[PDB]
This record gives sequence, structure tokens and C-alpha cells, in this order.
Amino acid sequence: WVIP
Amino acid sequence: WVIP
Amino acid sequence: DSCIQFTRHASDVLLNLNRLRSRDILTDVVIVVSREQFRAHKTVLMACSGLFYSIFTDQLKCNLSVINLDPEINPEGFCILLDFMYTSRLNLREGNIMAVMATAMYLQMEHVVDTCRKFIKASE
Amino acid sequence: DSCIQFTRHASDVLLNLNRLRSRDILTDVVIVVSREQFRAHKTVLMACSGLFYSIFTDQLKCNLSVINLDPEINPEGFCILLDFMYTSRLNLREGNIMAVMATAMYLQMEHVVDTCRKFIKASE
Ligand SMILES: O=C1Cc2cc(Nc3ncnc(Cl)c3Cl)ccc2N1
Ligand SMILES: O=C1Cc2cc(Nc3ncnc(Cl)c3Cl)ccc2N1
Ligand SMILES: [Cl-]
Ligand SMILES: [Cl-]
Repeated sequence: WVIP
Repeated sequence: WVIP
Repeated sequence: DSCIQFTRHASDVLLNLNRLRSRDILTDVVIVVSREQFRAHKTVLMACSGLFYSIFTDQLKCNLSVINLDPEINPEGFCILLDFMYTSRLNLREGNIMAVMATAMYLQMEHVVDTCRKFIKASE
Repeated sequence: DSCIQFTRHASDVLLNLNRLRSRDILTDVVIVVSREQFRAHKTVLMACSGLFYSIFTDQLKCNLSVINLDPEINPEGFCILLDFMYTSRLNLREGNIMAVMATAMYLQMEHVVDTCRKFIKASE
């Protein structure tokens, strides 16, 4: 999971 | 395009 | 093999599937969550959820145009997860995390269940 | 927004759509290319091809279970492009590049047309  |  | 790979292809396909969903094109099922109705593509739901994969591979349920979810399922939690299926983006907030995690457990979306567990653990 | 994004989601969705295609699950169209037949999902074809997008948004053609392509289309070229639609991997070879490029032009798959043009230019 990432900060887009 | 890339070499996978 | 000696194939070449187009890096952005999967993302471009998912973007177009979401555009078809927004315009209600070739949607073949309505998911009923209490008073709320959500139109979708059976193939995308199966590709994202262990529960929908089991439902639409069933010889009788594969032909249904309406699927009713368990009454304990929260419509907002479902909406957030449906948006995630079609975009890869999850709108996870303090106010919705419990409903999102419970809906993801029911839908069998293990990566969503995992991030919800980690976000909850950090707040404890 | 304040969404989080699952990096591998689009790729995982495409992998599962290809698994459904391999097992012939919820495929709703057969593409006829001369003597050869190819089963697929209309939504995936539309998401990958300008030609299929135009065909399946047409109020009469959207309901057809069989689509016949132009007789000049090569079945192998089509097969290679169908595999690309479902995997992001293109089996481009000296022996098939002319058929692949002609099929990609017909199907309106601009990124494939682009790499074929570049690969041909380098060999000149
Ligand atoms: O957490 C998850 C996400 C998910 C998706 C699916 N889907 C598929 N799996 C295998 N082959 C096929 Cl053909 C599909 Cl469609 C099944 C289980 C789970 N669990
Ligand atoms: O080279 C290409 C690949 C491609 C795909 C599509 N598909 C869609 N485009 C916009 N909205 C929607 Cl809803 C879809 Cl399905 C249309 C044109 C082209 N051209
Ligand atoms: Cl997931
Ligand atoms: Cl393309």
C-alpha cells in the first residue's frame, strides 16, 4: 500500500 | 515497454 | 518466453472498466445492500473478491441478475470497497475503518483486511 | 482525496480475468477470425481496443454473441493481441511483427502499433  |  | 511488457496496461484496463461502470455499460448484476443498490460487472467482482468468485462460479447463482448481501453489511463500507475494486484506491478513514474491515472480511478481500488490521493496531 | 493505493491491484485483477478466460468463465462473445474462434469477455475487449469499444457500445452489436472480423485479419496476429489484452505481455517476433502491427491498427490498439513501428524502424 502507498500514498498515490 | 520493458523486458519483464 | 521472449515477450515485451507494457507497464501501464493493467492500470489502463482497470481505468476503462471503471469508465464502463460509471456509464452503466455492460453491467450484468445489481448488488443489494439493505436499501442500497450497486450495479457492477460480475467478472470484476469475481476478480477482486473471494465471496463473489464463489457466488458467480456456482451453476445456479452465476445466472442471477440480483445478489442480496447479509443485512449486517453496511452500504457505505460496500461502496468504498466497490470503488477500490475498480480503482486500486481505498478511502480508509477513522469514521469508516470498522465498517470497511467487516465488509472486506465478508467479501474475502485479504489485502484490504490486512491494511485495516495494521491501521487499527497503530491507533491502539 | 486521502485514499491509499494497493500497487499490485490492477495486475492482480488482470491475472484473475485471464484465469476466467482460460476456464471459459462468464465469456460472453466469440470472435471469429477466418477459420478460428476466440472466446472472450466483451468488457476486456472494449477496455483494450478502440474497435471493440465502438462495436459493443453500438445499441444492436452490444447484444451479438458472435463478431466476425475482416477476412484480411490473421488468426495468429489476433491470438497474440488477445493474449496481450489479458496479460500486458506481447509476443512480438520477426516472423509475426507485420501481422501483429496490421491487426493492432485494425483493432485500434495505439500502444501496440507504436512499439511495432519502432521495432520495424530499428531493423531498417
Ligand atoms: O482476497 C482475495 C481476492 C480474491 C479473488 C478471487 N478471484 C479469483 N481467484 C482465482 N481465480 C480466479 Cl478465475 C478468480 Cl476470479 C478469489 C479469491 C480471492 N481472495
Ligand atoms: O488504443 C486504444 C485502446 C482503447 C480502448 C478504448 N476503451 C475505452 N475508452 C474509453 N472509455 C471506455 Cl469506457 C473504454 Cl472501454 C477506446 C479506445 C482505445 N484506443
Ligand atoms: Cl484485496
Ligand atoms: Cl495498446
